[PDB]
Amino acid sequence: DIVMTQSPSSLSVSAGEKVTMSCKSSQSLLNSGHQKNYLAWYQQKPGQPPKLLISGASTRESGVPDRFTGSGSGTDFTLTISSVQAEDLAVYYCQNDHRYPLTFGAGTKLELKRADAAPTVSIFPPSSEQLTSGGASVVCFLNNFYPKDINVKWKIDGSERQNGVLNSWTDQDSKDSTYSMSSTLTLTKDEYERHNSYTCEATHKTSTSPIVKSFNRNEC
Amino acid sequence: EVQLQQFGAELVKPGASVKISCKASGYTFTDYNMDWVKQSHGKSLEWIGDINPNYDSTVYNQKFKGKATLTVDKSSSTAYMELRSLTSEDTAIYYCARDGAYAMDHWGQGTSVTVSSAKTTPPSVYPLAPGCGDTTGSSVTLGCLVKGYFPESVTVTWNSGSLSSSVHTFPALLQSGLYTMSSSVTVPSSTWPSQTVTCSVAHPASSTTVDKKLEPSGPI
Repeated sequence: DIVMTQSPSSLSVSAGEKVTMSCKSSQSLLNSGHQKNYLAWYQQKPGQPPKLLISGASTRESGVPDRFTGSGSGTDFTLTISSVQAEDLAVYYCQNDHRYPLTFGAGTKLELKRADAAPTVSIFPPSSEQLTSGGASVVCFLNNFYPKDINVKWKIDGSERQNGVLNSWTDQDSKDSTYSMSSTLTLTKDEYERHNSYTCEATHKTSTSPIVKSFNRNEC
Repeated sequence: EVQLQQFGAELVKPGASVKISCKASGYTFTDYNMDWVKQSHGKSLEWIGDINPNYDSTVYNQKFKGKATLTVDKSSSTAYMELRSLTSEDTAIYYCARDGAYAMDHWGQGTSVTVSSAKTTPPSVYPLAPGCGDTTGSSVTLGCLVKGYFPESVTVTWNSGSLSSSVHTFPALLQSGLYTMSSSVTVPSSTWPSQTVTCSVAHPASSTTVDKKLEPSGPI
């Protein structure tokens, strides 16, 4: 089994920059008959299948921007992006395409860097359909911030709650390279009805003053 | 152009077997081989095997010998993978891909397979609308909370795709054997509530689709 070894495991840069990834095989991929190296690069964007960028180490598929360049020989291969763009956020895999069993590297994740950004925060009361179901979730959306680092503080009547809080970050955004995050505080209808003020507090290094968003159940 | 449509059971009971399908379109099925590929935990790509549709010739990864079995039906230009003796380690995404002179140059969209004795559960869909007395704002974020479903594959469409930008998909989290995800959209306030906004929640594993309209809390 040929062993594919990619490096670095992760790589962060700014739009416009150039990057470089290493792929190293344990045996040579050169087909001396064809005088070609059978190394293939693939790009997997979040939630999509892998897409072929380059085969034979250096041959781009139709419609692959020439910002992408594959090079190398034998056991040492590198994928080169000349001007990284926001859309290029993905995991890049190389693939032994020379000898059964075909084998993949573990992939190199290309993350993006832009200016620090402040999150736009929205709160949402439980829906009347979920109250009828006997649950009660209070949702807070923190949208389009940078960095991914962000703390959400939930408070019920000025008192701090940390029991039903679930958080979910998006993958980085392929247009503005920001992150969003969804914080959900889930209570029973019973407890939800016995309190009134519901607040989410977004502390992000983009400022020292938290962003706060609140509602009163009685007004909902 | 070239197109590969995969089909198959997304929920399969432990120790049973599932047969995945891959329908080829836009090229001569029999001019190429079909590879199958396991992606586990969204991370590691392992090659399963090869099938030549002319000769029914197959080359397996030894790891997958006996587990997987490749077949084709040239009549309908469809390849089949059958996994057997299903186990929790078999839970993953399975891709088919066309293998010719340019390695795997077109991939199916993947069949997510979940091995589990649990039964299928369609999601509750709860609208997330600014309530109480919130600032109208220059824009407005609406959301849907997709709760209590199993297995995980769900897709949320907003207004049949018309509002595809400014959409955030928040990855699902598993809690007490059920998944919950949410999905936010942000639109001009000139848009909502004057115009109807709907989230369409398709859960194929249960053959359920659920349209929830995002309704204002009071008159404007």
